[PDB]
Amino acid sequence: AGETVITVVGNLVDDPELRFTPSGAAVAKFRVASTPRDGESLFLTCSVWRQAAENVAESLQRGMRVIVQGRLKQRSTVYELDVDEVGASLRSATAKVTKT
Amino acid sequence: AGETVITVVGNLVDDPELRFTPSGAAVAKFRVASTPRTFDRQTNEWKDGESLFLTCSVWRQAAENVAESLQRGMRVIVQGRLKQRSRTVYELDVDEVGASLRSATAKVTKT
Amino acid sequence: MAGETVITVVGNLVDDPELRFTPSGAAVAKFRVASTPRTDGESLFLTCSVWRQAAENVAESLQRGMRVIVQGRLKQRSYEDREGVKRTVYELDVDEVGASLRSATAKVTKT
Amino acid sequence: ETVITVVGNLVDDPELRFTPSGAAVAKFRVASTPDGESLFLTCSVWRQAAENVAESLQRGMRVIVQGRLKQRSRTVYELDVDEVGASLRSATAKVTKT
Repeated sequence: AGETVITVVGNLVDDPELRFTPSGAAVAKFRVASTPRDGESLFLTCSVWRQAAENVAESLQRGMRVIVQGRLKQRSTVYELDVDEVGASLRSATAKVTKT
Repeated sequence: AGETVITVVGNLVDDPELRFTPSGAAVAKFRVASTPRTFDRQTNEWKDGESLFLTCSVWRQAAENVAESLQRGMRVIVQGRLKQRSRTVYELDVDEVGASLRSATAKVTKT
Repeated sequence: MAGETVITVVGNLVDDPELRFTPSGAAVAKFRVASTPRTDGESLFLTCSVWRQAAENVAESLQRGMRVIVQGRLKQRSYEDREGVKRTVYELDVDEVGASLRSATAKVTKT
Repeated sequence: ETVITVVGNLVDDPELRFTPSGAAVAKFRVASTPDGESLFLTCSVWRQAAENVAESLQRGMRVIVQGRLKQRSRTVYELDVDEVGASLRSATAKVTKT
């Protein structure tokens, strides 16, 4: 790959923003705050694609705890996470899950 | 501390089984099947490889939240410590488990 | 190319790497890694295989007892053998292997 | 809290310094190229490894590093290294203990 795959756990800093590509593919962006314990927080901008993007826009909001795995990138400088998988954390919440 | 931390993504093979220790700490166990896939260029199709199975255990509040939220067949993402134990075999000591939103939505409720 | 379980393991070689070749003549080196948590705890043992140039570099550079860091893909193979014995092996398909500098130095020569 | 693995080449020779207590600490910058844009991370390793690094590694060399991803100050992302290895992808190594 040359890709840097990582996992991050934290809380959304903001509600997800849903956009679309020219082909009509959904893309949702949101910032995650990961806090080591409180030490200084790691903030990462995440983007989620396709169906997951819509499930995220609908299901998630500021303050919710997530676990995300994706590919770490740097843009020209901001560091970003291209998310491959996103889950609503069950650490301190329950979920009623509905298959799309 | 020299622990081997890994992230696994897949479907629950069975309903989580919830038990308690003598001190009263909740513990939920369940098996995750993670299926790799490769694109077959000649047939123009994604073909599935052999599934990776791991027995997971989650502790305390998370354990009860799992017993309440997850069922057989649901997709999850888990991060935790890879262990093998007594013959030896593998097990994941879960530090964090999430219900995947890849192809589902969720109503989330704190605590 | 999808749904793979990528992991990093750190530990010592249990044995000298075993160098073999595929029918096409590609090198492949197998070695088992022993990862021991300090929390000494029970060690995690994982069979690794590395390919091509790295495999040769490994056979040449590493031996039993040396400390490595490896990143690769965790796979499961389950089968019934010619004698009716049902078995399963887990294996780390290595993408990157490094000689650890935690308690060693190294003279590094590019191939 | 956020442990990651990164693979790449040293942008520069490692810089060895010491703290008031005499603890060694080595800093180097890794470039990880997916060619697309490169991910650049400043790495620091402590103690014996810091010294082994200063003696073993130089700019251009390929490494694999595992450690804790941190952010500071605008801001920059740093890797607090728990483990660093000289990659054998396109190199051989003569390895010596301690």
